[PDB]
Amino acid sequence: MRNLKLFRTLEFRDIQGPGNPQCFSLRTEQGTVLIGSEHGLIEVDPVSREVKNEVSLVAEGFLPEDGSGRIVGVQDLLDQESVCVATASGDVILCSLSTQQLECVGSVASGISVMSWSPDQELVLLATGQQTLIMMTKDFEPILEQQIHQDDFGESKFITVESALPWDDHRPQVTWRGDGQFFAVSVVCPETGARKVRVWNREFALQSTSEPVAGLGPALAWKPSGSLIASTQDKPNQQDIVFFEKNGLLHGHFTLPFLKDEVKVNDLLWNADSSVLAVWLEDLQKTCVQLWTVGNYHWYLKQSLSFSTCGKSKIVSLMWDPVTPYRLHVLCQGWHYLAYDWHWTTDRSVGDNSSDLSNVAVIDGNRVLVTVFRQTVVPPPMCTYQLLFPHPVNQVTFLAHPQKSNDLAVLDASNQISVYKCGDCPSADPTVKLGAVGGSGFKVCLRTPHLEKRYKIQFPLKLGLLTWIEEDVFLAVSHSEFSPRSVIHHLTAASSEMDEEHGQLNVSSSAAVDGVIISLCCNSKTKSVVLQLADGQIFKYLWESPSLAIKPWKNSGGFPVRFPYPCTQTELAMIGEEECVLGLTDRCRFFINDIEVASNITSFAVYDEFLLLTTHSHTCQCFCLR
Amino acid sequence: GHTSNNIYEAVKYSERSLTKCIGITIETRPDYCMKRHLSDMLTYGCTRLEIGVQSVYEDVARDTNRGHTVKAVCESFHLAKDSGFKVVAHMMPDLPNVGLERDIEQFTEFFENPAFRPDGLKLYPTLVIRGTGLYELWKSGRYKSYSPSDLVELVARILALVPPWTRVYRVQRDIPMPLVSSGVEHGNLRELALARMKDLGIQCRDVRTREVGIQEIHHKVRPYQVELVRRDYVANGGWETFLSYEDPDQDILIGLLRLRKCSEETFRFELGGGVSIVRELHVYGSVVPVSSRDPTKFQHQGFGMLLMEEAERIAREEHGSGKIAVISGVGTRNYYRKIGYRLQGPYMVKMLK
RNA sequence: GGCCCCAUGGUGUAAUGGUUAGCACUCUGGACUUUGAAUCCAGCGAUCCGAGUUCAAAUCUCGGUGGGACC
Ligand SMILES: CCNC(=O)CCNC(=O)[C@H](O)C(C)(C)COP(=O)(O)OP(=O)(O)OC[C@H]1O[C@@H](n2cnc3c(N)ncnc32)[C@H](O)[C@@H]1OP(=O)(O)O
Ligand SMILES: C[C@H]1O[C@@H](n2cnc3c(N)ncnc32)[C@H](O)[C@@H]1O
Ligand code: MET
Repeated sequence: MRNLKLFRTLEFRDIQGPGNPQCFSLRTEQGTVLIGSEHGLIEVDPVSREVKNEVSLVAEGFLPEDGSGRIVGVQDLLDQESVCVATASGDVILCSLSTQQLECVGSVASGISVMSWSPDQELVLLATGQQTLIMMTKDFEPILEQQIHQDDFGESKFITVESALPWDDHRPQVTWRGDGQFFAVSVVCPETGARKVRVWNREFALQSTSEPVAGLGPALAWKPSGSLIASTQDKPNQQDIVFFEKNGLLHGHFTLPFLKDEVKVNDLLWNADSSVLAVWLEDLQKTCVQLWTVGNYHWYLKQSLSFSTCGKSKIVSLMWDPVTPYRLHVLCQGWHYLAYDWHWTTDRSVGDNSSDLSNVAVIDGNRVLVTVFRQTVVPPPMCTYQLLFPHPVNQVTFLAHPQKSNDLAVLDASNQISVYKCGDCPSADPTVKLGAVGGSGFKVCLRTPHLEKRYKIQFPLKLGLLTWIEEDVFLAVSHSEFSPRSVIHHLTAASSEMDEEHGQLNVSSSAAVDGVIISLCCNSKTKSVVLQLADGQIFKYLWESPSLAIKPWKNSGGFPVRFPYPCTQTELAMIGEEECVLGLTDRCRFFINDIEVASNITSFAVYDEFLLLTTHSHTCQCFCLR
Repeated sequence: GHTSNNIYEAVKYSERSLTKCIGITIETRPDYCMKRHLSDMLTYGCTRLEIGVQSVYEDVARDTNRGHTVKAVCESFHLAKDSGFKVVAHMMPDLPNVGLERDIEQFTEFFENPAFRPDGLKLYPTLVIRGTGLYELWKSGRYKSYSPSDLVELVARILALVPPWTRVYRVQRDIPMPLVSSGVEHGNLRELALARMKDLGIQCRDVRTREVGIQEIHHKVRPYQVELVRRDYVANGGWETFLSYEDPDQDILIGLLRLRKCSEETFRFELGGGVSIVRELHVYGSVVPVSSRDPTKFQHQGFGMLLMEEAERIAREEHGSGKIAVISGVGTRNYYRKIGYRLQGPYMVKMLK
């Protein structure tokens, strides 16, 4: 059980590509990005914000000079450093940006319906305009061609003793398996007027066929680890997501948090981990995108964020990073590009051990589940008690005050701040409900929280991570695409001169520093705040800051401590008298004040006296840190 | 040894007998799982049940002409667990229209899903035998088995997946050899799986393979430092809870307990409100006569007392209930009498205030 | 009375001047929460005794032990 937290983002607008984007690919090693435009190809590195190469098949002649065709597909290739390209007219071409070696490598007497590349870059597979499929070797040598609408359930058979949606595009879709051994097609059935799916092996033998199901959608996505193929279906009162096996039978599903016939949906994207999944929704007469998660066969909508459909801000496309499973790229029609990153966390709370209750909070949907562990232990799902909310929350945090670390803060999607205090409230607001602890006659004598405040902001994610240093002081971080830097903020408490459940917190100050502040933490006992820069530089910032007090973290010799890597998290400790720092990376590498100490660590924790670790070698151990 | 006239007379007489019977278990199928039959079995002192699942895919049932739905199995599990019995499932690898990957996926599902999370497990590989339709199906050369190596790998992978609380009871059938058209040569398979999992260097955590008796009789390892361990999960809507004493360094186990909170929906009104049921309790080892105290060994050192008091404390505080009920064998009731437990219906019970 | 012959697992036996006596019947254990007995697997059994020789001896010598046919 964990919850994702946004780590860092990268936004890039104002790309001068001719015409408009059509598609794009990514240059993994090069660190740049491809662009499919109406006139030619463009390559640019994001952090550079500089174009490297330009071409125009309009200038060459293949692309309609007036501009009428589109690039069906662009796919980066690393062996030859030359990128293949597909034409709406049905022309496959190869070129290299190094010297502009554009030259037609083949064509068909139809348009290229779609271009597919084997996950191992071994093979290619394309669809024609005359409803047939063309398989070819690595170098465009035609392997075979076969008609799409044959009549069989597939080679894999069984032994034993109403119409397409109005908003359907009728565009066929295909996908690979995660092993490069099976691929599934999702052509709309011309005969039944519905959607149909078939699956074939690496040999290109017709393995299996889908089953008659009403309300089928056009979307499709194979799970990277296999055995699961995603699809969407609308039922008389609800839009749901269903799954399929390699046998091509329905198995498992989960519903959506929206009403009946409200919004349009696009296809589904898997992260590199095969764990996280992302869904694209279109506001049907305000699009959105959501990050779901399955846990113990329960589906958790861990994240979501929306956007406006106004043309330039209307999104063009997006893509998972095929290297880091928690990295995303996206681009919108205002010739703009953007990048996003996340990392895991648990969201625990620590205060005075006598008074603290070892409470733990988890986020799901428009609600938060809380479990107090000083007295109770419940196995997720379920929880001690839950708090409801109108629309989905994004991230939460506990109060950082000692002997008080039992009240948290909630950040809803629409810039709403919810305060819940566990004081001796006589009457409980209806938002608080009890989980497994409640029942018919079962009774407990714990202390419950209550709603306190619903604040707003007083001047798409205008702010980054949220921290609650003290009852009245919150902190966040911004960015800047030009001249990369971050800004701290000082959202103090505005007094209650309105509905006492309201009040807009305003920026007392905006502390600005250069570079990307990837992380930050603080200690209540020391009342000190220290951040980690993207460089691994460690900088204590005086949260008091009578005048912008900044100081890089000092070693025992009074010199800077520059972490050799970007930490996945940060921590303060009280070793002997030293206020040393703690951190680690995803690579099990552990360092202390720029001293590596171990490489088998998978997790750690400390509650004011002891450091506990989880070796990758299946062991734990404690230490008296004083 | 006393001639009787009805069930109840025999029950009352066996109460005071010295053979000290501790329970019975019966097989069944989900059709006969309504609360009427459960109440009937409550009158017999039965403890555990057999169902026969054979799959996790509904289509297979009609393919196998089973004649019911997997759903009914699921509600039978939920209802029986709410009542307080134990359940052992039957798994049926290498079935028609089932790939090897299908078997792996379904077996993983069998524990990944909170729907099932069963307690007792039994496995029986497919065996084509003359007389059945499958006999002709294979005879027509249309139903094929695996090679023995495939079965060994399948079993070895499966054993790596069993959750610690689940206990395996048997592997393979006991059918005479010169009758099966696809019977494996080896009457012994657990050993072959053990060899294979040594080859792969991955270990299993079954209860039967970590109790003191088997571990000593097969490896001669003496426990040295035994401590407590607590775990919990969710199954059929229940808040299950598992307690044990065991020595972790050798991973050898001595005593166990299974206790949960009753579901909001129940059949026995005696459990209505402030009630937590303890499904079962047991310490492994060997038989020690009730009068005898210490042949060294580990069966009368007062271990059960600590588990009872701690489970009671948990139910009083964490469950927040108000009265503890428990099922028991006919003789075992007297045991609970020593702790101040009194009878009510077929259930032993103690007030919690 | 001597000549010969023999002495290996509990029994029936191979083997032989050198790092390990191999089988066979038998017995024992696990698979097995359906089985002492079944099916498989695994395991425990040994050169008559004392003197010699030989680097080295069950195999070469002598003596003894006990047993087996000879006039
Ligand atoms: C519920 C049906 N299932 C079972 O019964 C499983 C088999 N049960 C057992 O083997 C044992 O009862 C246990 C698993 C509880 C292990 O016994 P445990 O070590 O916990 O007993 P304790 O050491 O705590 O207490 C000892 C007392 O239990 C008594 N006792 C043992 N068996 C029984 C029994 N069937 N019925 C009543 N009292 C018993 C002993 O006579 C002893 O009394 P003592 O003062 O004269 O010595
Ligand atoms: C006792 C369990 O074994 C199954 N079962 C019973 N007889 C056979 C057989 N010949 N082959 C396979 N499974 C069998 C039952 O259906 C039940 O699940
Ligand atoms: C002996 S077969 C298993 C028990 C029962 N006959 C059933 O199939 O449900």
